[PDB]
Amino acid sequence: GSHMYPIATNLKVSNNQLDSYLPIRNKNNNIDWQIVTGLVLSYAVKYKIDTYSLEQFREDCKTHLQILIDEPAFLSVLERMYFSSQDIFRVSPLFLLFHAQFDGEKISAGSTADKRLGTLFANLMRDFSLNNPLNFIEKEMLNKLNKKLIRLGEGPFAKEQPYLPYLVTCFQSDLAFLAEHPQYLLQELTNTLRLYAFSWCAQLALNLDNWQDGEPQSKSLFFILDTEKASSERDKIKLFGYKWFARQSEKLFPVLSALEVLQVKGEEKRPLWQVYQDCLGYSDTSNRVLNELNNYIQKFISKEERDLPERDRATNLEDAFKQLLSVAVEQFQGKKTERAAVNRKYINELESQICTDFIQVRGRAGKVLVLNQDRLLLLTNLTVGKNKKLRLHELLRGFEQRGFYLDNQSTQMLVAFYERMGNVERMSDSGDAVYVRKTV
Ligand code: NA
Repeated sequence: GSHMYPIATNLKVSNNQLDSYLPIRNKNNNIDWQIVTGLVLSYAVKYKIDTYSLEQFREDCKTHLQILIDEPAFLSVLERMYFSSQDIFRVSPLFLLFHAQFDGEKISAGSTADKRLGTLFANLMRDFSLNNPLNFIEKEMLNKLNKKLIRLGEGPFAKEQPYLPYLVTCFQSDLAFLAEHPQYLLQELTNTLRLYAFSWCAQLALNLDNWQDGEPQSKSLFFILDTEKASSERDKIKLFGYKWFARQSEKLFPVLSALEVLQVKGEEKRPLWQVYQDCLGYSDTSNRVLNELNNYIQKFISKEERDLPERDRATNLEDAFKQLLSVAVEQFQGKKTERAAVNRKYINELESQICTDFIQVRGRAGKVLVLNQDRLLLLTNLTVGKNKKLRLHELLRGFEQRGFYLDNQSTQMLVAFYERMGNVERMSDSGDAVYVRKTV
């Protein structure tokens, strides 16, 4: 197939590190979600604002308008019309750019976690653009704003080939839908990002082991509505819920840091399933790749290095990768070790900063994955989207595409929730299907 050598030309047995894909590290995960939101919009429209506050824009806008008019009554009214900043934001979500202040090419106030999340979403937005999301006063305000907007250029984020292409499609549809509804964009863009950040990390964890199968698809992760007791014995929740997520989450840092070893310098990063595929299609008569991996693995498990059980070299590429991923995990076994502590911090950070209110306690049943009512409404609106109406099964398939699965019982409770919310065709007529519409 190819003749591009598929992995790093020099494979160092080094300290575990990742520079890609996961948006959290073992510490320093203080996230400014409004900055992240500003960064996302900036990358969507290819503009930024440089060291210039919304406070100052507001003042400059008043001033700008009284240069054009200067009627004492008029000033007093615009003062009142735009005293509340929500009324500036409502004119255009371009105003969210003020949250992501740049200083030259640098993100002025972001933590490095903000930049990491910015990077996740920029790689869900490859080859994606928003057309800028109006009465006569508002148009003058956007005219003043356009004078402040600086072109983004390539921007500050790293390029990473999409690990989960199915979330890309969904994310881009959802951003496009929000852009058509600017008032709803303001209410929900940020929550949409928290939702995607979680689902992306969960779906990643659940697809790590599927590196043999090429391009991944949505994996069954089951959530209850936060309103449910979860007292009866539900198989899907037990087998494919929190405990499945938690088991697979334990491999994020191990597997992704190993993948980091293979990544070719001076090239866009790519996911493990792409790297494997590239290794299979590379025609090397001399088995260069297989030999390099075996050398690395054998050096990895050596006593001077990680000190792991001896094993015969891999005779093929499939078995070489499995070996790489075993040892990648094996080094974190034994609760006592220092590396097992690092992996634990990864889990706690993930659960604290990314999984907020996706997890709850349910008595003796321990932790449980939940969808709270806000997220449920957000999903409903995103999924119905540009449609007037979806059949219930159509809706659930949308939810599933985005990483959210529901058993039959949760689906009953969902429909009941929609009756109260008044966005379902259910008991009030006799129809061919259950139809769900947007609440917005
Ligand atoms: Na009915």
